[PDB]
Amino acid sequence: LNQYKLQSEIGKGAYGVVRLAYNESEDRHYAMKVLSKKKLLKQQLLPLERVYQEIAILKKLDHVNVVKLIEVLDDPAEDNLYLVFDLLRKGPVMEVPCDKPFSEEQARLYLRDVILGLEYLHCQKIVHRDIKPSNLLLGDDGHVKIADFGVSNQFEGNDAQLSSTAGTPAFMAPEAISGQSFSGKALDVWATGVTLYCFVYGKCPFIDDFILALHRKIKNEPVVFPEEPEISEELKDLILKMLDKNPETRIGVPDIKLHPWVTK
Ligand SMILES: O=C(O)c1ccc(-c2c[nH]c3ncc(-c4ccccc4)cc23)cc1C1CCCC1
Ligand SMILES: [Cl-]
Repeated sequence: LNQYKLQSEIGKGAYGVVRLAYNESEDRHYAMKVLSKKKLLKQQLLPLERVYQEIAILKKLDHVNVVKLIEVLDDPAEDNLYLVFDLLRKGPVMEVPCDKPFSEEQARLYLRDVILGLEYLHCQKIVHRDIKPSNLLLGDDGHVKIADFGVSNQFEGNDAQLSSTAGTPAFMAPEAISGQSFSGKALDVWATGVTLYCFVYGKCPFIDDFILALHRKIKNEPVVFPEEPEISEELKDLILKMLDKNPETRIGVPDIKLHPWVTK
């Protein structure tokens, strides 16, 4: 739309692409997500319907640990739909794999951010469904914000009752990979455990190039802390509680906030 110059591509989420966008008059840069309606059709909730579900979520979001939607340039004549967010120019906090992970204490501060954001979203009746390091954007204030609401869902009552899979394989909980329907909240906690694991190790806890072997490692193998880097027994204990294969016993968000690794 009139007031923005679209510059280079900066990231690519689940749908569309994100481009750096300059407001020439305002002397100010933004993150613009661009969706092509022709491209959407090729990828019972239809596309274009699914986009406006996302937009409905995005408009509610008002938390320091979640991204902020500014406006929607949305001309029915044009093919493109444009979603304008505030820019966090540093981008994702981490891309996995990577050789240099964060210290345990830097990881703790990033987990607090992600938990506070998740709590907000859960309080607001949203589940994210694709929490991973590459969807956590680093602010200039040192805090991460949760991005990419492409597979996220609104729900009623205590929890989202979900049938199908969505988001990234490596961060899907055992119960989601089928038959019976499962907790939204619990799937978000599992992904955040895998995220916490990535923060301190730089690699996922279950790794395989073939998806069937990944599924079995997720469903059956235990979490394995390598000897190096060394982390604390208190952190290991939180990770095992978050990567608990049974969603009934798995630690919920309110008790993660009271875990001694989180608080001290
Ligand atoms: O696809 C999405 O749903 C989506 C929507 C908005 C943003 C965003 C809002 N502010 C932002 N500031 C900065 C950046 C950014 C900067 C540098 C590198 C990558 C991303 C991205 C954003 C990001 C995304 C995804 C793209 C990849 C990361 C998640
Ligand atoms: Cl990995």
